[PDB]
Amino acid sequence: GIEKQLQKDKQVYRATHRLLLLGADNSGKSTIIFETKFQVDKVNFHMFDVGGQRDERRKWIQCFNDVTAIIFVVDSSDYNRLQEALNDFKSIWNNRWLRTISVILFLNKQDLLAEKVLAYFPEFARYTTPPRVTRAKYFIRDEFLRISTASGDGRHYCYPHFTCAVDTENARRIFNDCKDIILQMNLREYNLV
Amino acid sequence: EPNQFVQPAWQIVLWAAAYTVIVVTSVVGNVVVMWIILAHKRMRTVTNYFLVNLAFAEASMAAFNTVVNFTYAVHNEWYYGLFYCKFHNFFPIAAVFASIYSMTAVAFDRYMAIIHPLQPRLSATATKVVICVIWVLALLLAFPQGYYSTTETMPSRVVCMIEWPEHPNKIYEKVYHICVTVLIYFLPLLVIGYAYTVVGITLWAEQVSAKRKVVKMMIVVVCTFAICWLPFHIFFLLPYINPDLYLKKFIQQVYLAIMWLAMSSTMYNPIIYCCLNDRFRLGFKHAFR
Amino acid sequence: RKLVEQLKMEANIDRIKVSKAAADLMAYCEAHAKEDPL
Amino acid sequence: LKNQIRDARKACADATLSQITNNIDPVGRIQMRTRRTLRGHLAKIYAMHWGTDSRLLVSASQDGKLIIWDSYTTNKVHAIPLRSSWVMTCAYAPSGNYVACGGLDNICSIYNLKVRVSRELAGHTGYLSCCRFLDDNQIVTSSGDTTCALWDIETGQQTTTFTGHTGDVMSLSLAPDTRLFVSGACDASAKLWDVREGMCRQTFTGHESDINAICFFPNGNAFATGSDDATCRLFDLRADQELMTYSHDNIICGITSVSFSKSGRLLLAGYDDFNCNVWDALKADRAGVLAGHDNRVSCLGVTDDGMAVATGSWDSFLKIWN
Amino acid sequence: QVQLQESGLRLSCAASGFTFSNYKMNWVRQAPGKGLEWVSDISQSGASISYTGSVKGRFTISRDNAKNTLYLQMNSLKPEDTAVYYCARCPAPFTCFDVTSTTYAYRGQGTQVTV
Amino acid sequence: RPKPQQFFGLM
Repeated sequence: GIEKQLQKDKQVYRATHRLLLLGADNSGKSTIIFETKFQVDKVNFHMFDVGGQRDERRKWIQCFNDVTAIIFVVDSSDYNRLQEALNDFKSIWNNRWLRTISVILFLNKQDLLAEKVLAYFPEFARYTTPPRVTRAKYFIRDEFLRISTASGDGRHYCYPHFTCAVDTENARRIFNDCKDIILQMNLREYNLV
Repeated sequence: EPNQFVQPAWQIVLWAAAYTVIVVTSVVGNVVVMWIILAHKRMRTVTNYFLVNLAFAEASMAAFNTVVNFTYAVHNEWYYGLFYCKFHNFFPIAAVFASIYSMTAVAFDRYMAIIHPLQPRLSATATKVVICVIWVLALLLAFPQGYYSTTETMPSRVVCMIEWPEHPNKIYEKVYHICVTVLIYFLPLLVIGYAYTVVGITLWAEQVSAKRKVVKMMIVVVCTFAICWLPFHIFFLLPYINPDLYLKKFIQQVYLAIMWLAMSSTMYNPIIYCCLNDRFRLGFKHAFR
Repeated sequence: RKLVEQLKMEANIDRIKVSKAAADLMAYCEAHAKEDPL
Repeated sequence: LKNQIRDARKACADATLSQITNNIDPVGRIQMRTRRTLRGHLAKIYAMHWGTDSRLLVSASQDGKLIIWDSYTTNKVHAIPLRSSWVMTCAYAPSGNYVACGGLDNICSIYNLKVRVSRELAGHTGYLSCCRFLDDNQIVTSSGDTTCALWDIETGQQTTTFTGHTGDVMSLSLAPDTRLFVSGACDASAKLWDVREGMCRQTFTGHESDINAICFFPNGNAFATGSDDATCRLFDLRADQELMTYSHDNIICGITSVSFSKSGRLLLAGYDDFNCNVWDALKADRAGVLAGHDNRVSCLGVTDDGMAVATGSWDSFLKIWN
Repeated sequence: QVQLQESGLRLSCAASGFTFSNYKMNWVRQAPGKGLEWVSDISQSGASISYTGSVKGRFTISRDNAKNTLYLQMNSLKPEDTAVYYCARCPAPFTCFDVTSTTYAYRGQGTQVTV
Repeated sequence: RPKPQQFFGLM
């Protein structure tokens, strides 16, 4: 009964969506190795946070080639380590084995960013919103969006979000983004585009 | 005067050109689509199984049904005998029904893939089961016309026809024709229209233009299906309310017109696949070289 | 400083000439070519 | 002190390997085709190993499955669900009584095939990349924290630890005499270790990028290394230098797996260009092309008496070639 | 055996043991008391050049494939620029993750710069 | 069968 009992497991492998959680130490990605399973609209998402290995990540990240999406969490209030987050985003975006996986970008810690505004990048002065908090938020978002639209826009896309520490609708956003991520996959698989 | 429906030669030339164009376009497009999917080894996917089933049914439809029916409609004489009379009333009608049910299955795939993308697709064994059920009910629906088929020799005429059991009110053929008209026109038109309407409403509301092109494609598919398959069923339900219309040559002109209109829907799907997907365009360029 | 000790431990080894090693490799390759099904 | 090592290596270099194998008969074109195709895995295949009975093999996939295959009849003798979905290696015991696996969970899991789990070795820090059995009681593992270790399976404790690499260790290969082994890592270097002593013997630095695979020559006096610089290299333990370099002007992809044949004539190298090559070890010329995988070939293995070559790729399919 | 040797205002990085025209070359500082920070990068052919915003418009990075060396021309310096500088190479040719890492094997020993 | 002027169309 090896062949039959495997096949039902294939249904389980057709039932869940795998997610890769990435972020730095200052980013609150534990609030947004460890496995977290959550169900939205009777659809199971299974997120993995990896922290048991070293800081060299170029060899095990290839284990996440068939992942549905990469949730990348960025602490927006840290101006010192924002360039390191941008370099990490550029590395994940321009990887050879991650060139077909879309990234859901979560700009965490909005309240501390607003407090830092109301209380590094020389291009901020000649900037205009597409009211200082809105300009800072969209400058930080467009810093990642320039890397996202620099190359590889056809194979995969970016979905930015603005998130505070008391936000609860992140699973809603993950559901909607994964729904569009495969919807565009199914539109090309079914000979429609 | 010994036999009507003997058209002059120029009408036969015009109808021969008008039918030859659509049968060549239909069979070339369908076998190139089948070769593209089944030969490249990357298009051989669980998604495209209903596509090659639809293409095979449409090609068999176009070739056998249109050639034999045009030959039998030029002079109203049968050149094929009793066994081919039964085979023509059994198998190409089942090919028609299998093509319509395969198109309904493709519309079901599109509805399930677009409206519920996070849900997993049907299994390969489930796809083969649905193909088997479609062909079994197609042959089962086309069986009573091929069973009662017979040929008769009139003065200077040979005719193939379905010989129904004799009834004082012709109940059996009436029930069969109304049931086949319902199950072949009304149910798949409603199913495909509902699914394509929901999918078009979802997709309509860079990459927006491709979705709008898909919505325009589905509107074109539904409209051309309804227009191409209305007068076929109108004609085949006609003799049970006014059976005296078959005493003139106007009815063979009407039959030739409606059969061209019904069999011209075979050409539509390879052109649609060529227009939408660039991989099908590359396959069409590769097959023609 | 442990790398220097490791280098000093690995430096004092008997290094045979590369032609003899190539000849031994080719001789072992030729002596078992008949029983290689690939 | 490395200048004296390089000077001695230059002084011990008399003539090239290709000069010694210059006026010899080449093998020619190698034509191989798929005999058996195995399709029972959902996600990508990351690793495999052959049995010493040359009939049963084992395979590991990222879906969480470890399947023992009968290569003759394409039948599944055993299928084991794993507690961690990410496994990077698997080894099958020479006696056939045990199997092992490991991966991103940093545990070496050993299962009995009398199928029940038998032991869980937990002493490593980084991701466990390779493991090979010595006996039913000892096992040699390597992990991504720049370490290797020899373990006793009975007490579940590390017997010896090998700490000489400055990069994450990718592969290991065991000698047929079970007295030495080699390890290839992510610092463009390979190291030879003594099992009984527990110290490094010699260090080979000829590559330019991360070495992904390693395999002994059948006589135990040479090995081959594949890396991300699109070149393979053949080293000898006695000559202290790279004997051969297998390269091409049209290959720009990495190398995932290498293995040797029964006679050592053919080197079987798996690439990232969806295909494997069959190089000549003496002539340093490519002699065969195996192209049957639609994704990256992750693993490759040779039947112990040389009757078959089984490859596994990221297209979830195992293919046996003869 | 790869080797990167730094010297150094204009910093130089001499490369050996590997072909130079197929790798992207980076400059990375390390401040006293702080961690390793990426500074600049240049591609294989010298087309795509990127800097950190703290040194944008003040630093220049160039490569010489004929001499197989990497130059950083730095001027109008600041007291915050006192750091230990390394030239880094990421391992995959014709392509790059871990150049700013704690224990990286494909970067040199660096040079001290005090302003 | 009812008439020699009948058409007898088929599907």
